[PDB]
Amino acid sequence: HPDVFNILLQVMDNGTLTDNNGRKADFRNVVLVMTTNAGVRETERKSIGLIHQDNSTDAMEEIKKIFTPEFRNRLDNIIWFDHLSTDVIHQVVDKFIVELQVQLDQKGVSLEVSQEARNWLAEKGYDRAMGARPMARVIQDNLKKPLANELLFGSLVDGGQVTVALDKEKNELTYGFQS
Amino acid sequence: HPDVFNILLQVMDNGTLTDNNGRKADFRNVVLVMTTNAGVRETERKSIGLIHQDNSTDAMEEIKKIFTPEFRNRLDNIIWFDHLSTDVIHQVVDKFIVELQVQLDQKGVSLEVSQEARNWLAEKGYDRAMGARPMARVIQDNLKKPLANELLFGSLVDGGQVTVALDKEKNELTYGFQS
Amino acid sequence: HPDVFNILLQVMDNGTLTDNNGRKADFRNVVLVMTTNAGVRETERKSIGLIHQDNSTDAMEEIKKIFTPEFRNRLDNIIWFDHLSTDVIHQVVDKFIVELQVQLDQKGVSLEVSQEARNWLAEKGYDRAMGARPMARVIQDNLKKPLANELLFGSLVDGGQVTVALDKEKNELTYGFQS
Amino acid sequence: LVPMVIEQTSRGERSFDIYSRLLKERVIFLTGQVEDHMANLIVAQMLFLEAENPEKDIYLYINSPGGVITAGMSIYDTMQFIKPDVSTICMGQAASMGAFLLTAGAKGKRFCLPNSRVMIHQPLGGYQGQATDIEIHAREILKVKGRMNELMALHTGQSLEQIERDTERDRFLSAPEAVEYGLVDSILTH
Amino acid sequence: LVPMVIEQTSRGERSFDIYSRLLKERVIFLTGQVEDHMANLIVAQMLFLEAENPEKDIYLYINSPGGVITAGMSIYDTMQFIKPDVSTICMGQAASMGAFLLTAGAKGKRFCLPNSRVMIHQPLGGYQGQATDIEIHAREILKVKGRMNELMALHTGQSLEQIERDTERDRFLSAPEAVEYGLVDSILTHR
Amino acid sequence: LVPMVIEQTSRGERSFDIYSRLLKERVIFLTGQVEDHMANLIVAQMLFLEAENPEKDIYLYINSPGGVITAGMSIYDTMQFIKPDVSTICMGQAASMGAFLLTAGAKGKRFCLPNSRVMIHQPLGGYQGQATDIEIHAREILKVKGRMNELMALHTGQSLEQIERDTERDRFLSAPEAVEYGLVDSILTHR
Amino acid sequence: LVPMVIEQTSRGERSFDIYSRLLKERVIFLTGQVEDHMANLIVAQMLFLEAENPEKDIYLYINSPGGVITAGMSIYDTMQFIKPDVSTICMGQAASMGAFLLTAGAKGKRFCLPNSRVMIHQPLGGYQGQATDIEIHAREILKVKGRMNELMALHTGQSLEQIERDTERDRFLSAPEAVEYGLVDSILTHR
Amino acid sequence: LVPMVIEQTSRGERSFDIYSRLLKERVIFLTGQVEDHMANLIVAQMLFLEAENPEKDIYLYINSPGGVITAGMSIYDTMQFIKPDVSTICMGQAASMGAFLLTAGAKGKRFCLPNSRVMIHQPLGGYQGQATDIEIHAREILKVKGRMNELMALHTGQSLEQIERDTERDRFLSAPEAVEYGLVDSILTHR
Amino acid sequence: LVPMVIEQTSRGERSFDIYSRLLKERVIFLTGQVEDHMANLIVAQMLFLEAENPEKDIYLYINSPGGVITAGMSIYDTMQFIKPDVSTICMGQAASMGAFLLTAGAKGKRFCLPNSRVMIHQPLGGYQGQATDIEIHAREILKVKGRMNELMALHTGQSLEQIERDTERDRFLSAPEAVEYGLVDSILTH
Amino acid sequence: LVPMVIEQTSRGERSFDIYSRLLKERVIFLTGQVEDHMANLIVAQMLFLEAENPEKDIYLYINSPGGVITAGMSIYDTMQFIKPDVSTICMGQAASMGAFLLTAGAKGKRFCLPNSRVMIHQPLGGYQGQATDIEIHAREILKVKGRMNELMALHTGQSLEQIERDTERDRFLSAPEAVEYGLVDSILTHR
Repeated sequence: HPDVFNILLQVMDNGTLTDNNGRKADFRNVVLVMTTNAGVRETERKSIGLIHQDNSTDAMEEIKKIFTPEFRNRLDNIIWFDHLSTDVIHQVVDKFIVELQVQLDQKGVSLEVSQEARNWLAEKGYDRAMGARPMARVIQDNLKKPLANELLFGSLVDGGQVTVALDKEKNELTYGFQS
Repeated sequence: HPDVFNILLQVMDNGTLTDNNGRKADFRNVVLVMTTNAGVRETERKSIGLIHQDNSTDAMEEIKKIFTPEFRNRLDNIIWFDHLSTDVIHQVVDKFIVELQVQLDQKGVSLEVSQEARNWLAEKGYDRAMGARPMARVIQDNLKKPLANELLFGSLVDGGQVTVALDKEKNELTYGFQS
Repeated sequence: HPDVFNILLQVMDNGTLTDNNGRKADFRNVVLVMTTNAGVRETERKSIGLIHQDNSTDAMEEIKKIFTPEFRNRLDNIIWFDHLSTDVIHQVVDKFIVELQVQLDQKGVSLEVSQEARNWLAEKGYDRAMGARPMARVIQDNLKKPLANELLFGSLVDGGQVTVALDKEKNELTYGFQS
Repeated sequence: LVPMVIEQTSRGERSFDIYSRLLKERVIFLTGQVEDHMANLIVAQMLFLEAENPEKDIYLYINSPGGVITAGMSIYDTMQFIKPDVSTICMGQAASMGAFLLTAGAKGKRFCLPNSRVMIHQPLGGYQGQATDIEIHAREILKVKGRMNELMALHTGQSLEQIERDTERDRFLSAPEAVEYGLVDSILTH
Repeated sequence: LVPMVIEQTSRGERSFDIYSRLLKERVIFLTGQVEDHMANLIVAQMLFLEAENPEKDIYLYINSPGGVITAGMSIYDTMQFIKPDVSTICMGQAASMGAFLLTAGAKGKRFCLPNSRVMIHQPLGGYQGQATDIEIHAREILKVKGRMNELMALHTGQSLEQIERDTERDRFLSAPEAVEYGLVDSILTHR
Repeated sequence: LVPMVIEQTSRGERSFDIYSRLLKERVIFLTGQVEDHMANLIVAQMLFLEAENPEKDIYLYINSPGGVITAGMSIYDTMQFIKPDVSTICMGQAASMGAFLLTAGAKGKRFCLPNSRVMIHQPLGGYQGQATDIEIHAREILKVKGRMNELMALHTGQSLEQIERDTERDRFLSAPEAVEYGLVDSILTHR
Repeated sequence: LVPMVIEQTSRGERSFDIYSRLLKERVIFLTGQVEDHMANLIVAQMLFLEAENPEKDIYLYINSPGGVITAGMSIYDTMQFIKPDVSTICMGQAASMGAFLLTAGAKGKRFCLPNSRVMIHQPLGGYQGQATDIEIHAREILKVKGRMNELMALHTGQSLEQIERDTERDRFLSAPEAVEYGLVDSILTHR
Repeated sequence: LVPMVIEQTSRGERSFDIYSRLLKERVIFLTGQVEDHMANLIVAQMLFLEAENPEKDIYLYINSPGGVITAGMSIYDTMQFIKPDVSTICMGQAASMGAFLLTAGAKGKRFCLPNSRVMIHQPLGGYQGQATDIEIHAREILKVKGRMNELMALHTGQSLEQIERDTERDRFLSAPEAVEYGLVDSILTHR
Repeated sequence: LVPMVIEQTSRGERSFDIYSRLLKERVIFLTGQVEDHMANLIVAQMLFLEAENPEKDIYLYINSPGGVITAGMSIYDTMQFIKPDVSTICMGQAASMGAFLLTAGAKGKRFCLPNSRVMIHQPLGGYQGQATDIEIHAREILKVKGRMNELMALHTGQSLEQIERDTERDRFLSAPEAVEYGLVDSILTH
Repeated sequence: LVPMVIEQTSRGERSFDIYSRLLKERVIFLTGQVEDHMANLIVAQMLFLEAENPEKDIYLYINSPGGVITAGMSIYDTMQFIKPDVSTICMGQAASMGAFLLTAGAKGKRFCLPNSRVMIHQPLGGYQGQATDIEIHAREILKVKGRMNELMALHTGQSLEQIERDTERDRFLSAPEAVEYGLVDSILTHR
């Protein structure tokens, strides 16, 4: 709400915010970070019509109307992020697997994920509209759900030797368990 | 809230404000100052039509709507602040440079900037709508940022003697660290 | 209210709920479950059409609408309870009869329930919207209410040997009294 | 004027036209002479309801005294390539296209009122101008007439020779006669 | 233009039309000449009220100079189909079709104002074409004409011959003369 | 176009059309030729006001040049039936079936403006066809003629014979002359 | 299409059309041929303003070419009935029943624009039929004519003979001529 | 259809019409044949803008092909009445009344596009009936003609004799030629 | 009166028309005689859909009886210029210009209903006046026929000789026969 | 009916018609015969877009079959006056007036679809009356014809004699021929 934006105006310029009891919130040491998706819609979306106009400055113009000039003036800098590349997304899959691999390595269960499975998870896990947020969800349902069940009972409790794979006939992810 | 302005009526006319316990405050030796940016948007607003119309009158007409007549009648004077001119920015740049020299004087570093750098830096950060706050960012982005890396680790850790100059060919500033 | 849903979202993400007093509570070892009696109204809703035979059979869609999409992402899976069958209701009626029989043992009074009597109780005590909830009241009014009248005065004061039957024509329960 | 109605939803109260409420329950209304304009509205209602929930069934009432063949045919084709069974009910009166659209619903779902009056006759049209243009135009309507009797015989199940003979001229079929003829079933008043 | 009215609901104030507000109280107005579009609107109102409260009885005020018989029949069938009793209170004037719907109301709930005037006649229809077409077309005119007599006798209770002779030509039945005939039970003056 | 007026209330501000704002104050406007459609709004408005407050009086400003006799009876029947006293004011002009509603108002709550004019005449109508049908249609005009004079006589209090002789032809009565005739109780110079 | 305007208030912003916004400041526009329907809006607007403030002065901008004389009298009766002084202004032309409402304003508040033209003439009407009916209707227009001259004489202050003389045929009274003939007090060029 | 336009107000987002947004900026549009109704709407826009900011100047884009003379005088009088200078711009074409309003703007604020056109012609009107009435009407048309020429001479600056001789027959004046005649101050090709 | 469908969105409930709600699903309807205003409306919808999703294919129904040829070109050129593949589902009568739009659809995405009727004929126009003037207009209409015949052959794929031959006289083609001529890919399976 | 399109915003969804949504993207639509009313809407949109962003170019689609030349000047003059360059895209067809506005766009931004047509011919305006009046009006139409030819020469680049020859009689210019004549730089196939 605009009432909240007004509170932040004094925070940036003076570094202090008063409370109900009158205590001065001296927090000039805290770093302030804000996240917004206001201008992304204009960047990805092209201008309507047969001819496409220059939309380079259209993203910045949206921030000028949404945020008041005094608020934007107090900001030290605006950090414009860029969409993830094809190679960058592949590294994200390795990052999540490393957490699962190291989490299970101490338990004694080795994990060997095939390259085919990593590529499939990227497309399904990363949505352009919703970002890479579903990666944690699909990883949980695809990997944590089956392995967790066999962990308590079955051969997977000890020995590890887990090897994941993907079949081209159905595009599904196969599972491997050994003692 | 507009209803909050009624509290300042007696303060500006009666000179006192009673508290919950009946204690009467004295504002006779108090200087009351208020800041507002109501008429700013109306002035910068671009009129629609073939013949451009002067919107300078909209500055005061908006103030009258926000503050009732009884509130404005008590005010000693309503001072309207004007946009900073190019000449004023040159003096403002010297102020920020002096402030920067006080920060460096504590560490022992001495900063000397040429006049040519000041003129180029003024034009880069000259924004009429944003007043003089942008001048802080250009100083921060151009002068403080290269200095922070050297002050922490490098030649400027002890001794200083920083020289800032701009070469016409590159049209960018040059920094010389002499420890 | 909307603010209540956000309180659950915080614990689902961070797993720690702060207190104004300052106590730190951990939900790591606390299982959280919530029930919602939504979609039953939509199913039982009478169709505006002329035939009135339209059935929804899509109550799961209403569940996703009443809850925000953010809440759905945090929950891994939702449990759905299918409508009970008439045969299963018969077992619920026996539960209330067993408790009644145990209560009567302290006085030396027996209770016999016919197979046809259970059918009447099951239909009367089972509602589509409320399920087995009326069973407690239906069992009490049909069985316990008259019993007390005879138990207070009549043959049932001593001897027990209670018997229950229902007339087929009128479908009304008649309880024989023996001394 | 269209009276407004309030719906007490879980979120709160919502106000919309009476036709909009019935549309929410998959109850489409066909009234007046069929034309290219109202045809799109009827088809638009079927397409929107299909996307919302194709498992459920759609309802359609027929209270038209006739209409264009091409305009009414657009509604017939819609009911075929959609999974929801489009129930057909005759309210007040039917006609050449009303009866065709009335008998086009899924077998069993089609119903009719007791005092309904149905009317069926061959397509009526004419073209004036050069003899060559009249030949192709006149020859074309005969193919459409045979097509109408062919598709009508499928849903009804009657022989092609019988349905075309009765449809050659004006044929009025009341509610009881319609059941015997095989055009529609009887409404379940119970 | 229709005026607007405000309803002081417990939740808050809500604006409704003069017809929409009355529709919320189970009240339907059969105003204007009978037609397929206007009759279809009445059908929609009856179905909506049935689902809201089938136990409650719907109220209908018949005020129209008559019209097409085919469209009016749709109201008759829907009225008996719906469980709620369709009360019929003739206001101002009732024509042949208007009176036909007036009799359709549930026994004991039909009413007529003191100065209301009823009128009943036979269906008026015409056709042009070859002699063979008029014969088959005219047959349906006699069937619908005779069919309406049986439906009128079911509610009115009068003999078929009595309705046939009276329906042959225009007959103006005033409010008291209509209750004696049997079309309505009594006038609505007090309760 | 109809202007929009603001109604200040403790709950807040509400916007209503110029006609709806006066309708909230129990003021109804009978403007234009009498008809079934315009009569439905007047009838619907009276019923809404009765439920809101059946004790307060209802005011009806009648400025009409005359219209359908059948539609007017619908308005007249409702005015008497409902418990509230439907006060009537003749603004600008009153004619056949427009003036009848003016006198139909409750006794002691009928008024006329100082420069208002009111006229009355017998029902005008016609029919074309066979002599047999004309007989029935002609009889209806005489039936309504006698009934209309009986009502005007009951409200005005004049002899039934007086109304028929005076209403055979157009009679233009000025605002002061209306009081002598009995159509209205007095002139609306002030309350 | 009427443009919409915003009214800045402490509570908030209210969007109103141009005509309704002016009504908020006691300004009523009488433009177009006088009729029974448009007359209700002017009458309803005057009553709404009286309730808001029964002491302030209402303003009526008359820019109509004339019309029904009996319909216009409903505005004049309301103008004198309500306690507020209904000031009148003449925009463009003014004709029969347009000028009558222009001169009906309170003394000292009636004004005219410098270029506004005023036209005054007797009522024009025609009726065909029986000789007896024509005589009855003829007396009405003659009686209304005398009432118009008598009423106009009071406001303007001229004798009934002189106003009757000018009203026999059309008389185009310019803005200066109108002030001279008592139609208005003065002009608005300097007030 | 009228396209909507969003205004980035300090309070928040606000939707306005294409004409409403321009009206907020004191830009009024005069189009189509002059008439009483449209002229009243233009007058309403001028009065509303007067109180909002009298110091500022109003702008008017005239693109009318000519119309009623009576309605046009109401616009001219209001322009001179209100303190703000009503700037006038001739978009596309200006007829006799359109040109009379174009030149009526204050000095130093009248402009015309380069490819715009103007036309001035004597008032056109006719009367039918009795000879005496034609004489009264005949003098009125001539009287109005002398009034327009007298007023046009003041704004344009040409002698009344020059205006009368030229205005006997319609004369089309282009944008450059119009400045020479004194109707407009300068062209609007650039400022 | 057009119905007012309701849409379920996380932000809140929104009210849309039947045509407007269908526009969200990339469904566009065409009906009635082609007009300048009607054509510009279809063009406006196409431009909006392109910006929303340039990959998702658009659907355009056709139930018009034909109209002015000039305005129809604005819809054709727009369909080719936009990146999304606009399918063409002929649900009813399709005249020369109506058929031209059906052929203009993306190859492998055009469709037609089994009972739909499509008729193509040479452009029909008339003009009167001076001898010199009629000659100019006469030459222009012939040029338009050549352009329509040339573009029709390109989309349909049939030889120009066959296209110009049958188009001379009024021709009526059914839905199954259209597949033989290459006018449409295939009828809807379900 | 015009469809509604929703645009997602941070605070809440906004509903706008298809024509207004495209207008937000600087896309104007000129459809149908030119007129003083429709032209007023086109210029209003141009002025509104200029205030929003005086740098971004405007896009004016042209699918009009021709209209009055007077209204066309308002659009042509407005296009040249505003700083933003207007991009004219010929959709379907461009008549004499439409073609004039088409070529009136900034150099390098005028385009035509491959199947669009461009027709140009002299004005068809006609006048009737007395011989003296015809001579005055006849001389005026020649000036407009010469003025249009001169303006077309500046944009198209051809000599006045060449434009006169081509404009003497009706001529239809195909999309590729338009590039040869000099009305547009090239076809709109790539961007």
